[PDB]
Amino acid sequence: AISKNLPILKNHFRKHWQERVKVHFDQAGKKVSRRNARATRAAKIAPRPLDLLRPVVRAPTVKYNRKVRAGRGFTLAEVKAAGLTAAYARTIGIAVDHRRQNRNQEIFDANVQRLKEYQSKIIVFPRNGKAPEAEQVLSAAATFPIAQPATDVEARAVQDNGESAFRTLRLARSEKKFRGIREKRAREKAEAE
Amino acid sequence: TWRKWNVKVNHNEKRYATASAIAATAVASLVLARGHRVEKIPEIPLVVSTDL
Amino acid sequence: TVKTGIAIGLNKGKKVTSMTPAPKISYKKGAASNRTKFVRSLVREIAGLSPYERRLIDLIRNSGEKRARKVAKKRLGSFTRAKAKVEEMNNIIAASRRH
Amino acid sequence: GAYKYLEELQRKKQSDVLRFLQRVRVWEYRQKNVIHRAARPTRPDKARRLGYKAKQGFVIYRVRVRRGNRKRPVPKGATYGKPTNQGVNELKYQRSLRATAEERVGRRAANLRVLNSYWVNQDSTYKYFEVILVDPQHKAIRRDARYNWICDPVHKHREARGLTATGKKSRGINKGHKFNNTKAGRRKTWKRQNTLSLWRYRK
Amino acid sequence: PSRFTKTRKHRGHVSAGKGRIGKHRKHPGGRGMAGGQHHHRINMDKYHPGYFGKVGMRYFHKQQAHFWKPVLNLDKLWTLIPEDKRDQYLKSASKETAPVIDTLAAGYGKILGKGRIPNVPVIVKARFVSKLAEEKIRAAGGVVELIA
RNA sequence: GUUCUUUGUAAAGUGCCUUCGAAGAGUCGAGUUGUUUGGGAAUGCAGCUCUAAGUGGGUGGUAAAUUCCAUCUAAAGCUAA
RNA sequence: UUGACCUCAAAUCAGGUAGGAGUACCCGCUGAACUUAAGCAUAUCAAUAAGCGGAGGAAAAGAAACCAACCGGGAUUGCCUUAGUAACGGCGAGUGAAGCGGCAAAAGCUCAAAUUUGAAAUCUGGUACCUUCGGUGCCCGAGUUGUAAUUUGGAGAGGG
Repeated sequence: AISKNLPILKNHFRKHWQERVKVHFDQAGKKVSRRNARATRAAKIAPRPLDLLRPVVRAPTVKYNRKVRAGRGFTLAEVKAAGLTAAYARTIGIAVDHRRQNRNQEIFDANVQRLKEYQSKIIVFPRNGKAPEAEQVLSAAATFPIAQPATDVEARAVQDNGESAFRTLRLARSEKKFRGIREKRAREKAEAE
Repeated sequence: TWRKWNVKVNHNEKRYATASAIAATAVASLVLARGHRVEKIPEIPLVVSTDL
Repeated sequence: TVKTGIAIGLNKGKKVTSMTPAPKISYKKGAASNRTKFVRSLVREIAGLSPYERRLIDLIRNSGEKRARKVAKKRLGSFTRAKAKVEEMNNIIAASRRH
Repeated sequence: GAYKYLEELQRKKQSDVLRFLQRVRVWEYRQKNVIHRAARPTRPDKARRLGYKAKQGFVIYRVRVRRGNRKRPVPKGATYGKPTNQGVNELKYQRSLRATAEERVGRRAANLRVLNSYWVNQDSTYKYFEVILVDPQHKAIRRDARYNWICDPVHKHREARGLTATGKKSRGINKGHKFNNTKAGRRKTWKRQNTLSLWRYRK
Repeated sequence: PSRFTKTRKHRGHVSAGKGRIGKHRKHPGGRGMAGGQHHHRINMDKYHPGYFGKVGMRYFHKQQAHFWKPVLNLDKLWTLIPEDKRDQYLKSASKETAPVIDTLAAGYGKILGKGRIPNVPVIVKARFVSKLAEEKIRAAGGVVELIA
């Protein structure tokens, strides 16, 4: 059973796995269905852009915090800052997320400017039925793409103030480690006299 | 049914053979040996007008 | 919290212009009303005390509050609910035979 | 509004006024049948916050069930297996007693739909529950679009599939890491992670 | 291709390459990792040292993204700069026009001092740096700006 | 695309100031027992026992006390792809 | 004596509804052993087969008492990945997720908790008529032990 040097394998096939094997033969078949579903939908949702406009959002989790990402909705405070109501915005194609807030000015002003550019690129048709048709653009994300912000510039000047860039890391890590016991030093001697 | 049917091929190697197959449509040494009857034609490659 | 701009330390993180957004109304689920204060006071005057609450008030007056919290922690779930119930029992006897 | 006063009063279950009514009502409910029709809800404020309305088509039933554990049948105590499965007297019946009360009512009144249920009284041997039932064939429920969703046939025997309030609690359907095993269905989640997914171009 | 297998070459031979005394059976020595401490110990030790037992401390609910810190040596430090602009910074080494390299955008967490860099002032923006990685950068006239 | 009916001193949306702002109980939670889970001083569930609070409560993957912070608003319900 | 109210009955009362089949897929209950560990009892097979109850064209889940510790994400589901990883286990055999990230698809909502109190404004049924998946009028009944309207926390209401 164990011989002839080999890495120890962990193959989880001790149950009735053959009864639950799913082979995706319909990968080509379902792809045609999605394109067919997208085509028959767009005719029913005449010339709306087939998707709602979604804001720019910074990811959590520092592995991903350096990137911006398309979010869910335009953050009710942002909708009022753009000059329209939330209930009206949902009928124009502006997705609204009521459960998220704004604690970043750069993200807030980018989303407000995103909404201003959207209202300047739409043709809202009256309820009467005049219909001056405005032949469909199939994507609202390809028209207003998500772009990474420009943090810094290409070239600057060398500013060497003399902090060595590593003692700062060693000191900051040390003062956090010994923060808790040093507040007790200020408490064990404050009670004197 | 879960036998392997489709075979994965590297994209660069897939284009490598396609470029070699276009270069196989060069001088009729390969074309005559491939069974095509191209002895009494002007030249290889044959370039015709766009009106086709 | 003002960030320091470095990846470690106490206030680690990039410096960002804060916005102090509007507080949510769902956060104010603790304080209910003046009317709910009126109703809850009326029901306790009607329903009176419960059998375990009668034992607690007989231990605060006799065996102090330290031993009463031990019984309240055994009766109620956690120790934090015991401290709030004993102080609640304290206000009943402070309004019973003080003045 | 008087419903605020009853709601606060119903939480004083060990007060003298409630425990006297508890002892009187536990006797009255025991003299009647196991399943019997209730003319009006015992707790109007508890019923109306569970979806009950005071009009034609809303029916209240009172049902009692036997308390305790579930004894495995296993005649003469023999299980014929490993010693890990020899327990007979400490099995706990993963469905709640309130769910059993709903299921017994839903078989007697098979023409109705179970909406919700609530605890009314209990003793050593019996736990008493009151179940709210609606009539899907009554025109007051077929109209009044706030309640016509129950008439659409996907809601047939909700309490028999664990779709009620006590049914989803027993199935553990909530959000978060504490319900990773049971948040989209225990058998569907297990089948999802025990399925060997193979594509045309093997990954 | 089954036509290139040794089963086709074993047609006509009785034992099919399994021997007449061995008599190939279902599981002569057990199933899977059976007997790693009883009759496969000579194979477990000698080619798998350390398999049995525990050494470390447990870590409940480990998130691998918490320990995300890709390293970038001082070897390259310039593939992050596009090749078109790389040469015009190398032959024009001077301050007040030092290139700013944000290693975080490239997908790196810590800078390590393995390689040797040309004597060009370079502005580096990184989350973490090694001790002597900073020394080689400062010796070339550059600085490291700590970011988050 | 056309056509017939005016719903209505109706309904709806937005600004400022002022007073309020009701929100689910044998339930949460706790002990114990059984079962279950990768969940490990106890993940979920259920039986029994105890039984809440209102600037409160739950959660923050090691049990406890103390002091903060962050995050949601349970014990009611509907809904396409 | 008479007329109500409450509760509980009766009728081949007026009008309806439930059963059974199918059950590939779905929602639950119940629940093994062969087998593996070269024995075997925990474990494994397996939260599986068999048994039982209940649906649909999908079902279920679903608009956070969530994930997170971040420069914060933002209903549910599925795929790729996380990952054979954290962890569990005679720490043996074996078992084994989840957050982030990319994509498919995208949709949000309302009851309880309020005095309409200058008017129960609500609804079933019967009957008559009509443009009949219903509408109008009239008459009994349901209902104040609360049916409508307004409000659902993202708020909102009383007011000016």
